[PDB]
Amino acid sequence: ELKIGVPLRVSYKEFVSQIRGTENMFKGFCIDVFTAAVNLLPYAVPVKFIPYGNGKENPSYTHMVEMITTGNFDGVVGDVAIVTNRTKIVDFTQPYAASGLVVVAPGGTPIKGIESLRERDDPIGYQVGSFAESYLRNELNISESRLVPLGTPEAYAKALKDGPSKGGVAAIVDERPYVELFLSSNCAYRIVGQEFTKSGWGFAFPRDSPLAIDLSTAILELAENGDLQRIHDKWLMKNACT
Ligand code: NA
Ligand code: NA
Repeated sequence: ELKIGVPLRVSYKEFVSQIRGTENMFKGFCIDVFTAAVNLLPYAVPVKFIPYGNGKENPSYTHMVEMITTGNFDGVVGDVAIVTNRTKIVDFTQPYAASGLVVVAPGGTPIKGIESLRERDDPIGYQVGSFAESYLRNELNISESRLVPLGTPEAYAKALKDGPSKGGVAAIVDERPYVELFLSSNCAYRIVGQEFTKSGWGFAFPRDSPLAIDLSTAILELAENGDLQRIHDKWLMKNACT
């Protein structure tokens, strides 16, 4: 029986959430893809889902994956970006979902994309517990003092409305999937510029886990037979702004 860490999300629960009144029961896009993939394997994979987080805010996804290395988890299943600092310590499947950082801002500001954001000294929103915090500091050398953690689409919307003057932000940097959910309920804001990273979401296992290999060929079967699209459309189909 594999102990599988699952992030205890407080927001964008379409991706994955703990079913209310349970410890070990989860639902969402990521759970459905995991389940569909495992069922395509020719051996049984018994699983216990173990919640990772205090349940008050989204957990550190990097610290979550780090629990595989200490042996606390046999695997992590969730909306987990396949980024270098994680791939060096655990083995991911190939991505089951496309992701990548975008800039979200109000229309017709000085923010035209990630480069404009770097040239300026405005405060930047990112999602609590995201790798995005680390990409901004280390890869793009953005100052720690500019970075504002936001937990939910309500907080996103408040931060963008208040703006830099009133303790909010000029823009938020976050993965496209959360930004698409955010905008479908908050059409006053837009993506400006393009995706400037392209790391997908994958299932995480210990270094040399054959599960990482096998599930990648399950993901190909899910892609071809159209179940990936079907499971996307079940959870994430939303009313667009344009
Ligand atoms: Na799609
Ligand atoms: Na549903």
